Amino acid sequence: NKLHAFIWDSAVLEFEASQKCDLVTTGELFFRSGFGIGMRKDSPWKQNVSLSILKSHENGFMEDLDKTWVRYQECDSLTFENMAGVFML
Amino acid sequence: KPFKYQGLTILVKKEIPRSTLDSFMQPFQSTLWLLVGLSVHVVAVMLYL
Amino acid sequence: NVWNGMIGEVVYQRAVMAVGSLTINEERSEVVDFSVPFVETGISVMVSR
Ligand SMILES: *[C@@H]1O[C@H](CO)[C@@H](O[C@@H]2O[C@H](CO)[C@@H](O)[C@H](O)[C@H]2NC(C)=O)[C@H](O)[C@H]1NC(C)=O
Repeated sequence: NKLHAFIWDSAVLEFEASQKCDLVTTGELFFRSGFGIGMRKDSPWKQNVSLSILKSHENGFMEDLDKTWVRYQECDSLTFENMAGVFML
Repeated sequence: KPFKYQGLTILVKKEIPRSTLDSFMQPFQSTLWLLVGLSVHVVAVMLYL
Repeated sequence: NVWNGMIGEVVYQRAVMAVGSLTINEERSEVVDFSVPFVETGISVMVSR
């Protein structure tokens, strides 16, 4: 409770909310973009890198990566403390 | 080409609701304790009268 | 080994650009040249409620 709101990428904050019970996102994604493998303007690797990334997206390799590293939830989410008053009475 | 499509969003504290000792006593204030005591005792004694 | 559609027209120099609901994959990206995507899409499954 030192910062009221943190503005950041959807993936990171969604992962943190999945891991941390006390942290939650709000949704309504804005400024949609994509993480990319940036490199120098004149580099022969780029043409093949794009094709390799698209090929990896084509099959289930990227889905497997999402399953292994990103897509796993620990905690997502009346109670005893709510009726604690009548028990106190 | 992007390898993960995502946007910008907001992270905040969950702030689980807090339930306290007087969760049954919000509807009426503390003055109503004395008010109901007076309205019950005075009625009872005058019925006995 | 013959392309038809917007990809076919672009391959044979009959159209400089192909603007529309074009899905990016490996074969199209290796036969012609694409740009940065402007909207997210992909394979999806939809059923009656
Ligand atoms: C991108 O991939 C292509 C496909 O393999 C590479 O082209 C080959 O390059 C090797 C070495 O230069 C040649 O021996 C082959 O004959 C080429 N094959 C074809 C079909 O062109 C290309 O070199 C790769 N580019 C980079 C930067 O790695």
